[PDB]
Order: sequence, then structure tokens, then C-alpha cells
Amino acid sequence: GVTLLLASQRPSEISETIFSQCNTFISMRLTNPDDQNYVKRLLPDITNLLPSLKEGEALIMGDSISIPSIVKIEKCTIPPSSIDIKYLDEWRKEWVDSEFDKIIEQWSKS
Amino acid sequence: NDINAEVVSVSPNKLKISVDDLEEFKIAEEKLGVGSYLRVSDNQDVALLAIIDNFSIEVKESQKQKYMIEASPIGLVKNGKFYRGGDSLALPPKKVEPAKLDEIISIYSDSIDINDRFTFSSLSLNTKVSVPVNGNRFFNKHIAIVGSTGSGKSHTVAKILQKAVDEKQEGYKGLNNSHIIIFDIHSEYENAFPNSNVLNVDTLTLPYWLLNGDELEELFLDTEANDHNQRNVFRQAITLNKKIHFQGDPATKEIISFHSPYYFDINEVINYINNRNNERKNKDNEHIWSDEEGNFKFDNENAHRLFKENVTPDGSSAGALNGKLLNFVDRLQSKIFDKRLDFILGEGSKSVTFKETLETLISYGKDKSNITILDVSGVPFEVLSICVSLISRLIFEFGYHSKKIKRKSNENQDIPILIVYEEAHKYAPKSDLSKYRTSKEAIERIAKEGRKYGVTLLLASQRPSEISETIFSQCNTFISMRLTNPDDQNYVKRLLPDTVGDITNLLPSLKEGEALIMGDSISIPSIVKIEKCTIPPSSIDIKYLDEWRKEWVDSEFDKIIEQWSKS
Amino acid sequence: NDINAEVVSVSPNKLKISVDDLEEFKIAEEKLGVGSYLRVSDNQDVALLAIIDNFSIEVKESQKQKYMIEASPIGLVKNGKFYRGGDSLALPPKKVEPAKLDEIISIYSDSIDINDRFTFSSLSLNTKVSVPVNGNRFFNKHIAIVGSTGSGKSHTVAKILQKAVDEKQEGYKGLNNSHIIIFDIHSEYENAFPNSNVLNVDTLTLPYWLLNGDELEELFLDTEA
Amino acid sequence: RLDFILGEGSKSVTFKETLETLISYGKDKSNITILDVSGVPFEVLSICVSLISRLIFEFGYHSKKIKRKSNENQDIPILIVYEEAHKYAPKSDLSKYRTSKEAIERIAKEGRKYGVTLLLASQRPSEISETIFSQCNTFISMRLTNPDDQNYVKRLLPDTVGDITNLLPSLKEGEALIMGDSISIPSIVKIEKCTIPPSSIDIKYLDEWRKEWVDSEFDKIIEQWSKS
Ligand SMILES: Nc1ncnc2c1ncn2[C@@H]1O[C@H](COP(=O)(O)OP(=O)(O)O)[C@@H](O)[C@H]1O
Ligand SMILES: Nc1ncnc2c1ncn2[C@@H]1O[C@H](COP(=O)(O)OP(=O)(O)O)[C@@H](O)[C@H]1O
Ligand SMILES: [Mg+2]
Ligand SMILES: [Mg+2]
Repeated sequence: GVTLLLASQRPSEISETIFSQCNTFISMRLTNPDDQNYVKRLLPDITNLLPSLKEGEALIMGDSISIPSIVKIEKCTIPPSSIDIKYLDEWRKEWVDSEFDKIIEQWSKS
Repeated sequence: NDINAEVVSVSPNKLKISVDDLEEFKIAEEKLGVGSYLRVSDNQDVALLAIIDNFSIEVKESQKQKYMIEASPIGLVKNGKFYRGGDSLALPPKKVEPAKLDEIISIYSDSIDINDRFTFSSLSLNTKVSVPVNGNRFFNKHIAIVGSTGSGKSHTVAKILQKAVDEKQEGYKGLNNSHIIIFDIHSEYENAFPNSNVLNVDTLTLPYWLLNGDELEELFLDTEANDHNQRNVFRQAITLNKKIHFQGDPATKEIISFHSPYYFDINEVINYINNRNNERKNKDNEHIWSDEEGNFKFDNENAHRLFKENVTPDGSSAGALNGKLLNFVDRLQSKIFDKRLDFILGEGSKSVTFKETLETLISYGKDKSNITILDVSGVPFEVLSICVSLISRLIFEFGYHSKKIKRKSNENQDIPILIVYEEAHKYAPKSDLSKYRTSKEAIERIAKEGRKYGVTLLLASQRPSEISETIFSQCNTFISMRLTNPDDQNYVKRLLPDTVGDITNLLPSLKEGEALIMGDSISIPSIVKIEKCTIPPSSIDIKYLDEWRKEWVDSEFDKIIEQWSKS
Repeated sequence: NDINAEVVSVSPNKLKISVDDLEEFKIAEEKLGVGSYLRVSDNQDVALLAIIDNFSIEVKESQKQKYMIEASPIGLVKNGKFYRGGDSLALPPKKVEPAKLDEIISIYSDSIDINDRFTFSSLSLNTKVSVPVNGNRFFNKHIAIVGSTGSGKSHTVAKILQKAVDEKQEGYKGLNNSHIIIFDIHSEYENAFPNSNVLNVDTLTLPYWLLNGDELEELFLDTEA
Repeated sequence: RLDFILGEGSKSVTFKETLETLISYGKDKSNITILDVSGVPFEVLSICVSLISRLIFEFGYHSKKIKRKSNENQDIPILIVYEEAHKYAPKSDLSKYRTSKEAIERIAKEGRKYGVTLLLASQRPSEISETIFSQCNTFISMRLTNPDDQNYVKRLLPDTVGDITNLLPSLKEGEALIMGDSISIPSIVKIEKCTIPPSSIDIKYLDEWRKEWVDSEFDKIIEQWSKS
């Protein structure tokens, strides 16, 4: 009763012994052909749409699904706290006078 | 008319187009090249647009000229609005014209908002259209600028950073918020950025006590030896030496450990280890010494007395670490005594402060600048991996700790920091050798985790094929100036998402200064011309011909020898 | 006419040239080699300069000789000034002749300024074409001369250094400011530079105390035990 | 054999005339200093190469200290020529050549800004370490004949030529292939013929073997060996 969810990024660097034991496979957009070829090999030609996948789309394969298909994962109404930093919009403002006292206190703490 | 071309066959992502007449020859010269744009429709309101991948102009004896154009549909234009996507299908035949200036403008001006556009280049085939990128997505996802020597890589790097500095929100005057750090080995960005803070070996003081646990044992210990008694005596010396120099609250003093960023003096650390090469236990198994104040037993309270050299061992048997640390000590003072490491292990590191190192690294001191150029020309190459890893980790954990302050206040990470890695293959090679391991890991955490902490990369390397795959793939934005090595082109082709026909033969044949921008920052991967640097980079290289061409100098040689003796 | 060649196919970086008539055979041997330069134009003013990459000559009993030349457009010339270009289009058919001497010279001479030009070699397929290098940039960046034994790399090293020694600013008489140190191991560069300082074992005095700790260990210790 | 490094002369020589010897700034000036290291024993050859290569580098390192203090236009550029660079700077990390490896690799990495540049002339390029060979920018590739050296050079060349794989073993005598910053395009060149060629005094084994059995020379070898 102890299974695992392997939320990795690129399949080409994960240990073979764990990633071969996984059977249900969800592949999002994968821009590295080395990553694509590992996902292609697991299938017994839908992998050619892996790099052109839109944001949020996925390819689910395994015995859990009937056919390996490109799916759109449901949007998170309560999303995880993963906020992208707007580099341009932050850089447009004034030079913000940030005091270094409070930051290096906790850096020294841990 | 001037051009009579139509689509003869379509594919899922390929249009084959036959040019039938070609009355006007300058249509073929600039509007029918590889990477140009074609309008594919039967009307003048709804159309597809297509990049040109390949062409072939066959001519023979009696039959007609066979001009065939291979194109890929990049998107859809409806009533002056461009919509990306190859899903829309053109049923052949469809009349093909070169795209007008307004359609090519609408390609790049529709996918990006009016406030998210970052323009630093124009299209190479059409100068009148500028090519903006999504500057949030340009800089949040890491940038890789590759190319051969003389292709204009540093000019492209400089021109991006000037446009990052000169761009401002309206209603204010003065320095903007952008923070860019450059690792300058060839010393080129002084001439590009005159109004910026530059730090060379003679000026920059990097404290050695800010090195973490991994960096300290790489610089001092032997990874190949892997001696745990040498490892344990190093940590217990530095941890104790950080305690005796702390002047603060006792509760913070207990949490001080070997990785904690606190000041310790390396000369006393050598003295502690050198003394512990000469321990002599008594019959009760306790080490006994004698300084000027009297005999004492080596325990936790009196271990600070070994930091001074004037201690004499007093015992019968050999101590616990007697003779096990002599190769440790001789290499330990070999790096301290070296004059090349005065900026890192010298007397100047005693008088600097953890604040003063951060205030100097991102130019937050008395003189403030957006661009901090780290002239690591004079830095010796064996500590180049150490120094780059120290600064990169000092910016990443500043970027981490900046966010965790703002998560308490429920705010975003205020200042985003960019680090430019000129000649990035030296810090982060494909080779798994231990001499560049610490710089590989430091760029790894910025590449894979720094996106969420405000710390990013600009991997500007002449040889991308000597950068590791696990950091090159994290650079979503890719700029290709001119790549001529076959292994270099086969490397980038293996790390690039799609973009068939825009790299296969285009990269060797590119002009100086024009590049290939791609990623989620741009709407489509296009060959653009990076705009000229009015204030260009200029490395002050030794012009060997003119110095050899002149008279044999005689006054200089005497000054070189005596200055060597003086220092 | 001497040679009647013509472009029959155009690719983004590839050119197919059909040689229809070859009255002068000597153009084929010298000017239509593997690495030779062809100019591709319908006029003498503006031309597309292309290097050859491959060729094939077919003869059959009834048909005419099929001399095909496969070329690549390395650049472009305008009134004698060469521009290195990418995908500059030449619409077929275009008359092809061997490139003039002034055109091939302008590929190598125009990229380097006349003060920074350093010549130690000429083009293999055209001995009249001097090939200069940016001697400003030739020396400060490191040079790697590689070949097999008996390929002539000792001669190439010697010729470069002789060209770097006899050259001067012309405003003085005497020795220039070249400083070249050769780790001559085969005892061969004595002849190439007769007016040089040669240091063998009997003349060199290398102090042992200028050795560092790493060098001093190998001079005295044994490392096997 | 170690008299040049461990004799009575090495003690009395001071630091200044050592650099007057290696750079030829002594009594007789010379643009080219030829270091005949053939009679140097092979056990100490990497030691003497690394000693000189270090000494030239810190001469250029301390060259720049005056030029930032005095801001004078004059400068002393130095080029170092390493004939058979694959044995001074091998790919192997063995202890015997890491002194000469570290001296050359310091020049290959830091010597650009100090006026101490290097020329690598090796008949077996594949043994030279990639961290030194890639620091070079201009490559004069002569006739390369071993397939291992052909594959090594083709990777680290900054550019390529059409059909380079058959070009390298088919180069004629004096034919070269220059790529890099100095040249505009990779071109097949003919190096100028040396009027005063580099000639090594070689023993013509077959020529002396066909002569008569010499008799007088054997005794003069033994008596000098006996007396010295
Ligand atoms: N946008 C441009 N337009 C025209 N010339 C350029 C441009 N960018 C660079 N160059 C030229 O290319 C040359 C090479 O500079 P650079 O690309 O910085 O070298 P590297 O690729 O080694 O960094 C420079 O001398 C510069 O004049
Ligand atoms: N540029 C050249 N032109 C004509 N002959 C040459 C040229 N370079 C070398 N040679 C001849 O080829 C021979 C090869 O010698 P060299 O190339 O100097 O030896 P190595 O390559 O083994 O150092 C020499 O005897 C020389 O006469
Ligand atoms: Mg550069
Ligand atoms: Mg030789």
C-alpha cells in the first residue's frame, strides 16, 4: 500500500530502476529530443506532438488509460503557490531601497 | 502580375508552393528567401502566414522554370490580427503572395502586450519591422547566447543589457530596478558600460568565510583522498573559530556551524590543525599542552587555545591525530601564502562584512548601478570555479531569502537579479571532473530552481557543446549568432525544440551581428538583426603585430625584474 | 569563348553549374578544382562568388559531355569589394566563369586592414593569391599547428617566426620587438635562425631554487615507493 | 647530465640573469631564443619546461603591474613555441607531466592578457589535453594522417571546410588549413618555402653502416667515458 508519484522534470536523468517500475505515465511539453525518445520508446507516433504541446496539456499512457491520448488537465481553482516573477514589470520601477538587515539575519540563522 | 505562386500540396505542417511566373525579380531576392513570409489565401481578409523552410529553382532546356518553395504555416491572420497555430488548414490551390509590412508587424505585435514588449533587434530580411520579445518571459526563463568568435556574441549580450537599463516607467528620473551581474573574463564591458561598477582582483574582496561547506572542502581538502579525520578536524576548527569571533547574542552563537556564514580567521585554523598534528595524550587518554598561561587539557572549553602558535605539547604517547594531518597543513598554507589569492584569502577579507559583500556584488553600496561587472581576468583559473560558484550561490540564496521575507509579508520577490556567464562552458562543462563540480552545481540550482527566486542566467558561451545538457536545456530562450563548428551545431540541434529549416544550414551562413531568437519569449523563431551598439564592448587585447613592429624596447626590462623583486 | 558554364539549380546554400562547352582544357585543371572559386553573374559589375564543393564529368557514346559542378555561394562582390553573404539569390540560369585574380584577392585582403596584414602563405589553388591573417589577432590568441611527421610543421613554425622577425615599423634600423621562445627538442631550429641565441644543456643554467614545491619533488624524490 | 639544473652554476646565478637568458635580454639581444632541450634527460624535461613556462608567465604577469601604474604605451609581448606539445601537455592526469601541464594550461588560460602567448606544434594532437588545445583560436592544420588525430582536430576546430575528412590525409607538402580569428574563411594555403630551412643534424644510419668497420673510434669513446 505504498506507491509513488514521480514528479520529475526530464526523464533522461532519473534512475532507470524507479522510472521503469512506473506504469502510468503523464508527459507534459518536453522540449529535449533525448527526453522525447525515452517517452517514445515506452509506447509500443503521438510522441511527435510532445514538443508542440500547449500549456497545461498532457499525454497519459499506461494500463490506467485505454489509449495513450493527448489530454487537457483541468484547471486548478485552488492553485499551488507557483507565481512567475514578471522580470520586465519589476525592472521598470524605481530602484527600491531594500535594507539588507532582515535578510542576512535569517541567512545567518539558517 | 509581379509574382504568381500557389500552393500545390499541403502537409500537417508543410506547404509546398510552386512559383509559376516571377515577373519581377527583386520579389525573389528579398521576399522569397529562407525565413521570409508568405500570405496564403484566396481573399484579402483571412489568410495563413508561412515561413519559408526550403526552395529549389530548377531550370532546364525546353520546359518551364521549376521554382518550388517549401513553407510551414506559422499562423493565421484575420482582419489585421495574427493568430498563432498550424491547426488551420489551407485546401489547395491557394494563391501565395509575399506578406506585406503590416502582416509581419502584426506577427510580433499581437502575441505580446504593449507593456510586455522588449525590443532590441529588427528582422534581418525586413529592416522596417522590429522584433519584440516577451520581456517577462525573455528574462524569467534563462537565456543562452551562443556563436563563434567574431560573430557578435558580446555585442548582443551588451545590447540586451543596455535596453534593460535604459527602459523605464514614466514619471521618474534616475536608476531603474534592473540588476545584472556579468562574469567578465575578457574584460570587454568596461567600454560598453562606462557608468557601472567594475570589480577586478585588485578591487574586489571576496571573503573566504562566506564559502559554504561544499566550497570550503573543494578549495582546501582533497576530494580524491576523502579523509574523514582531515574532514572532521577542518569542520571542528572552523566551527569553533566562528564561535570565538562572534560578538552577539549567545542563542545565535549556538546555532553557528560549519556552513553558517560567519567570520573565521584561516591562519588560526591552520594553527589549530597544525597543533593537532602534534597531539600527545597521557595515560588517561587526554591531550595536554602548555601555552604561556600554563598547562591545560584539550577539551571543549580549552580548544580555542590551539589557535595560537605558541603552544607546546606535553605528553607520553602519540595523540589521536598525530601525524595524520601533515599533508593537510602543507597544502593549507600553500594556498594562503599564494599572492594570487590575496583577494579571497588575504588580509582584506578580515575587514569586510557580509552586508558589504552583498552591497558590492549587486552594486548596492555607496555607488549604485544596474550593471555589476566582475572582471575575473586576473582571477587564477583553479579558483575561477570556486569564485563563480561562491558568487552564484551568494545570489541564489539571497534570491531565496528575499522571497521568504516577502512570503511572510505576502508580497512578490521585489528585485530580480540576472547573472551573465561569459564563456559559460568553463564554469559548467559536460565533463564530470571534480575541479569544475562546484560551479556546475551553483549554475544548476539557478537553472532549475532560480526561476522562482528572482535569479536567472545569461549563458553566453563560444562553445555550447562544452556546456552540460542539464543546464543548457533549462535555457528556454536561445540566441544563435553564427555557429560554424559541426559538433557545435549538432549539439544545439539536439537541444532545440522544433524549428526545422531555420537552423539546418542557416547558422553557418549568418552575417555578423544577426541572430536567431527563439523560445516562449518570441512568437516564432526568426532570423533577426541585433541593432548596433553605439557604445560597443571593446576588450583591450595586446595588439601583437604593432608592438612587435616597433623598436626593441630596452628600458622596460629592468623595471619588470625589480618590480617582481619588490612584490 | 573559353568556357561556357551556367547555373541550372539553386538551393538555399547550394549551386548546380553545368559546363556546356569547354574549349580550353586548362581552365578545367586549374580553375575548376575542388576548392576553386567561381563568380556567378550575368554582368561584370556585380557578381556572386561561389566556391566549388563537388564535380562530375560524364561521357557517353551518343550524348554530349555532362560536366556538372556543385558550388556553394560563399559571398558576393560589388565593384571589386567582397561581402560575405548568406542566401543571396542568383536566379537561374546565370553565366559562370572562373573568378578573376582581383576577386579572389578581395576575399582575403579586404577583411584585414593593410597595417594588420601578416602574410606567410599563399592560396594552394592560386599561388598568385596571397592569404593574409590578422597578425594583430594571429599571435595574442594562441596558435595550434598540427600535422603528421614529415608534413612540414617545423618549416611552418620557422617561416612564421622569420616573417615575424624581419618585419619592422621602417622608422628604425636594428632589431624589432619580437620575443619568441622555442622549446626546440629535435635540435632543428638552429639552422632556421642563425642570428639567434641557442641554449643547450652545456650553456643553460637553470637554478633549482626557482622550482616550486611540485617540481622539486619530482627532481629528487621517487614516487613509485 | 643534471649539471645545468644542479651544478655549481645554478647556485651562483641570480634571478635577473636567468630571465636575461630565457628571453635574450642579456649581453647579446635576440628576438628568438631557442631552448635546445634535446640533451635534457626525459625524467626532468617536464620539470625544465614547466620552470621556464612559469618564469615567462610571471614575467608577463608582473609586466602588467607597471603598465597599470605608469600607463606607458610600451609593452613586451612574448610567444612560446612548444614543439611536441603532446608530451609536455598530455591528456593523461599522471603525476609525471602535471607540472608541465599546469604551466602550459596557465599560459593557455591567463596568458592572453599578460602578453605570454603560446604556439602548439605537435605531430600527435589527440594526446594534447582538450583544456589546452581549445584555448587556441588560430589552428594551422597540416596533413593529419592518423584517424584518431583527424577526429580530435575536427571536433575542436572553430569552423569546417567542405569534405574535411578526406582533406586532412590528402594535404600535399606544405599544404595547411588555417581557421580562426586571424583568417576570414578556412582556406587551403601553401606555406612559403623556407630559404633558410630548419635542419636537424641527423645520423644517416644506412650511410655509415655501408662504410668499413671503424676501429679507431671505439677506443676514444671509452677513454673520454673513463676520464669523464
Ligand atoms: N549588430 C551588429 N551589427 C554589425 N556588426 C556587429 C553587430 N554585433 C557585432 N558586430 C561585430 O562583430 C564583431 C564581433 O564581436 P562579438 O560578436 O562581440 O564577438 P564575440 O562573438 O567573440 O563575442 C565586432 O567587431 C562587431 O563590430
Ligand atoms: N611549405 C613548404 N613547401 C615545400 N616544402 C616544404 C614546406 N614545408 C616543409 N617542406 C619540406 O617537407 C619536409 C618536412 O619537414 P617538416 O614539415 O619541417 O617536418 P615535421 O612536419 O616532421 O616537423 C622538409 O624537409 C621540407 O623540406
Ligand atoms: Mg566575447
Ligand atoms: Mg618537426
